[PDB]
Amino acid sequence: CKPNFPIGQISENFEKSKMAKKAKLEKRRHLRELRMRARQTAIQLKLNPDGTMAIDEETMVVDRHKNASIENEYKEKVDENPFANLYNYGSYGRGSYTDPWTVEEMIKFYKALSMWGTDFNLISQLYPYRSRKQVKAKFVNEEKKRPILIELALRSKLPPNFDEYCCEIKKNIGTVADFNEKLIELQNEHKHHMKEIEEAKNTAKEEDQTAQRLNDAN
Amino acid sequence: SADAPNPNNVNVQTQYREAPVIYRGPEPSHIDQVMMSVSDNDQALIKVLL
Amino acid sequence: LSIDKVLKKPNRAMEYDALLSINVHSNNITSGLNRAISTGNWSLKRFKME
Amino acid sequence: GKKSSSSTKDYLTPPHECRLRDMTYSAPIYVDIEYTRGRNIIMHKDVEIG
Amino acid sequence: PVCKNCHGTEFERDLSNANNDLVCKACGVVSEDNPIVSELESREATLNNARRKLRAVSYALHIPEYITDAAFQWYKLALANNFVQGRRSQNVIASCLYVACRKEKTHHMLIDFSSRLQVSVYSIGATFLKMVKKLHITELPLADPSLFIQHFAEKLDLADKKIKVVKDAVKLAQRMSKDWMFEGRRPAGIAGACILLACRMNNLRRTHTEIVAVSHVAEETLQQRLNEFKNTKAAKLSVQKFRENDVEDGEARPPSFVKNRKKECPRNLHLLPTTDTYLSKVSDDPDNLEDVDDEELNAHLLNEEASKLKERIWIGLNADFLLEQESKRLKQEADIA
Amino acid sequence: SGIVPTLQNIVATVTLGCRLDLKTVALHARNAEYNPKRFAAVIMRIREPKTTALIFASGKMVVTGAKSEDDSKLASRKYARIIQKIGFAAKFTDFKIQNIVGSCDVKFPIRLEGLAFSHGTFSSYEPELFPGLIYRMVKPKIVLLIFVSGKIVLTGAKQREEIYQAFEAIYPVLSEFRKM
Ligand SMILES: [Zn+2]
Repeated sequence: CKPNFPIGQISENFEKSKMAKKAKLEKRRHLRELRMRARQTAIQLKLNPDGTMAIDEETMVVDRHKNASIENEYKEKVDENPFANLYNYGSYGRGSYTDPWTVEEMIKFYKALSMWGTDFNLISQLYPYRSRKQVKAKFVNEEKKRPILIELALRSKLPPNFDEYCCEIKKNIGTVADFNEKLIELQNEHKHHMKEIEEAKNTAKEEDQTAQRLNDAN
Repeated sequence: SADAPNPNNVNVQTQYREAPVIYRGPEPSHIDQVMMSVSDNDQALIKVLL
Repeated sequence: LSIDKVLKKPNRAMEYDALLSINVHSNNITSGLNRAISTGNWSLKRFKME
Repeated sequence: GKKSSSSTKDYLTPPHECRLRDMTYSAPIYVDIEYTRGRNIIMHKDVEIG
Repeated sequence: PVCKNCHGTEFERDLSNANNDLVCKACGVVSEDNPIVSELESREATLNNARRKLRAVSYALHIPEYITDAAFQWYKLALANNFVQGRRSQNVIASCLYVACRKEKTHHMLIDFSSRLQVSVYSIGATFLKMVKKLHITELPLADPSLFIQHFAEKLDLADKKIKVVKDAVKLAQRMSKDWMFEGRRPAGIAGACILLACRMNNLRRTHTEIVAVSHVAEETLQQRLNEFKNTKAAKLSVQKFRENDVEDGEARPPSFVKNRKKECPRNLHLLPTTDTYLSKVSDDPDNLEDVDDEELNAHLLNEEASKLKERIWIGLNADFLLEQESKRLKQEADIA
Repeated sequence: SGIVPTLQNIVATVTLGCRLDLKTVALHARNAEYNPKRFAAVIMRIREPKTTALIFASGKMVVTGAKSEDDSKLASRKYARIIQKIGFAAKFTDFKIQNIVGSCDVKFPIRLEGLAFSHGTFSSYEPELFPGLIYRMVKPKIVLLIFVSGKIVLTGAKQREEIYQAFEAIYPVLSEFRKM
């Protein structure tokens, strides 16, 4: 009769303890559903025969709750069992579980670590929905387990096997534009629009000076 | 009775002054039953009945 | 007014739950009823009569 | 008085046990509620309010 | 205090005939006759508000009223010593209250403060550590786990024989005390698997969810405890049988050095390698640095044609220096506006 | 067992007589890390002598990631050798040091809650937040974390020598707990 799970007597009111444990199986499971698919009201009026072109009393003001009411109505209605909202030390905290890395992504990583020295800025976009923090945690990870390939990444300071020319442009095909000076020309447009604004502002400053002098003499 | 808590342990060995309960009255009476228990918040009670 | 003192926050509008802070206000029901039975004067508001 | 989960009679501090400790002889108010947690509304039963 | 004729120091208030005089037993001269019976503003406002906070959480966690008033002086001395400035108001008062709840040795944990506040345990715990060592709290009770067994049962709604689940449990905790498992582990952890095992042999209350809804510690971290104490000593005797009256000590093996069992005259003055032999290694040339040179860090430099290659990607990921630029164009704009 | 406690990581900063610009040292280097919204400096990562280079905009610079003290010195002025490339002065005077961490292992299981009662008027811990204990010593003005596995990490060391006489001084206070 081990200390792990003997069924041994009356055990009253465990049907909600059982099913909420069974219901947590799917709450963790549909997190795995979403990860794999991630990879891939003016004023109104009226025509009254008595009073033509009359304004109505009710639409003068807005309720601000009826548009919130319909938003609430197509929401899920759940009956709370006190065992669902269980909290532990791992609650209301940072972080998540990173997807364990693949051999497909290794050849996208070590070649990026062979060409560049260690440049986490552009690796972060290469892995489209991965973040800056855990690729740095992978960098410290691969020192400990494979201590010899980070040496080979350091030692190779030359053009590698020249297959990366597509991988040069595989990064450069997303939104093809000369960013070295296309960033300049719309920034020039940004200050051009501002150069309108002071002209629209300072001519509005001088119209104040002519009117406030006119009623002084009046 | 009202001083701030000094977070240490230096001089606390004799600080209790007496304040007893004296039976007045002009005749001798007997003690019937005396019980001790605790109230809703954990602060002890004494209820002796002469 | 204890709710929207929290709901006037940009971050504190998604995971905020309301039944956590219900028990701070529950003590005005018990202490309201027990004080109005012991000291037999009832301080109402709707009729304003004592 | 009673909940909706156990739905038994009650377990209550007895009245003569309650007058020997300067406690109040009382029974709790239970309500049932539904409210807007977030993504989805939620209906929670047996909230102690007094 | 002192008589005028005998100069005694002991007086006796005589109430035998409703006179209530004050007189000594040496001579009998009355000392007194006819007794006379007794028939900042912003700094006040910042504690009147801060008195609502302590009474807020104490109404919620059923803290009785002799701790709230005891908690306020801990807030009051921390008020004067510049501890409340900067930090959150609602984050310091629960840390201040837990000092008052530890001194009483009561059953209240630390995470029952934080779960109402919906922050992490480690957020409110970090500002607790900067309170205790800063404000010179030396004496303190330990988190005794034997306190937590007696309070778990009442809202757990177990059987009406609620003493045998406790008398067996503290004797299991006394058995757990001499045995070597909880020394760096959690007070609520090891006290959350004893009452599992004490209620094991009598009830089927063990489903690892109703006890976790009490202890608020994870489901699999107490099964690790049940795997731990089974395999220390003399628990194979107490798996299935053997009436609970064993009196042994056994061996001492905490699992921290057991994992180290998987891994495999005083000292003199000048015996240790010093530091000043290492300071004088490299010549301390403050302007030059050409004595520590190599061949690969001399090549540590850009690919000379590949600047605007990487800069175009670096400006293609850029949005801050745009945002930085129009704020400069607006600070000039609002200066004359 | 006359062991020697190894010293894992140094930190050290040097003041520099030249103001640093962020554009001309990040956009045309190798280990380029400069995110403007995240942080206001640049990091270099090089694997001999496996150190790291943390800079500042206003001119100052702090080195971290060496094993021995002489190994940080050649590290600190290879970092200024890249500063010799761009037309900057790189004028350092004081190679000041303010922290070195060290670890140990004495390999015998002990009580640590007994000294929370025994030497508990001065040093203490919290069990449910950190699994180890945090011990203090005014006599060298040092802090140190002890464990139940017998290992001790020595940190906060302003001088390298300052902990060497402390590490033997703290040793006998464990020995009275033979957990008899
Ligand atoms: Zn006298």
